[PDB]
Amino acid sequence: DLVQTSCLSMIITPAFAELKQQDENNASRNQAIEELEKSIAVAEAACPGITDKMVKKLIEKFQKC
Amino acid sequence: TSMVSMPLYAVMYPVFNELERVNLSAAQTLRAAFIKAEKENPGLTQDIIMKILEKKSVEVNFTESLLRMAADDVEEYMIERPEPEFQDLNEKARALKQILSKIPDEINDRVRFLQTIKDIASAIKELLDTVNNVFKKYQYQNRRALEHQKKEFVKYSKSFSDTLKTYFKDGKAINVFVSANRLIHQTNLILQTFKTVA
Repeated sequence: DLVQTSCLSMIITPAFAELKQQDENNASRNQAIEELEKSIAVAEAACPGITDKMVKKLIEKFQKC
Repeated sequence: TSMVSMPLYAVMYPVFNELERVNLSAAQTLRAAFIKAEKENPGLTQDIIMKILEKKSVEVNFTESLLRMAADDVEEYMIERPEPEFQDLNEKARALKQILSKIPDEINDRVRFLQTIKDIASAIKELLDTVNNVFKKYQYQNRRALEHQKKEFVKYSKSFSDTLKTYFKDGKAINVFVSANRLIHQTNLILQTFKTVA
């Protein structure tokens, strides 16, 4: 792999695609997921690294217990 | 404010608060977006958290972890008012949630767990007594909401008791953890109702 990690493309996109596949013909759910991913991209453009920090803090809460 | 939406408030809100220290705008953008998605499809925030944990190889039970964090982030739930009656409500709420949060550690120690069950019943009684006192003190403001929340609490407490009884037969701990989280959620909803009495 060597070159290139982008928390949004690395973790969020595939996670959200997998989320949709838990219930594929759910229009309202898939729309909700799509809107949220778009807003995460807006936040990431305003503060590079913020998504990574969100995921880290999320994980930390569960590891610490 | 439904049960299924609990993880938004219990897990994500504290994360957003911490992100506010990095960048206020970005944090609020994430906050508003998670709130909107949860409103559109209750249960989504839970699914998202579990999926992210899986992608990061964090091998934990979500229900149990939620319960263990029940005493955390006190400022998100407490009534921010100085009068003794609100302090008393806060303290009764905190005591209940603290005892419940220790179930995952205590449940495998039978002697200790028997004591935990008695401490829970005592803490429930004292919370409900305080709730009724403050309700009367403020002249039955927020009446419909508080009567409904009190009714659901009593229902959830009976259901928690039934779950303990079953646990003594079948040893399936997860069911106790689910039922305990429900009581935590209902405690928080009652606290929230007292935020708007005057």
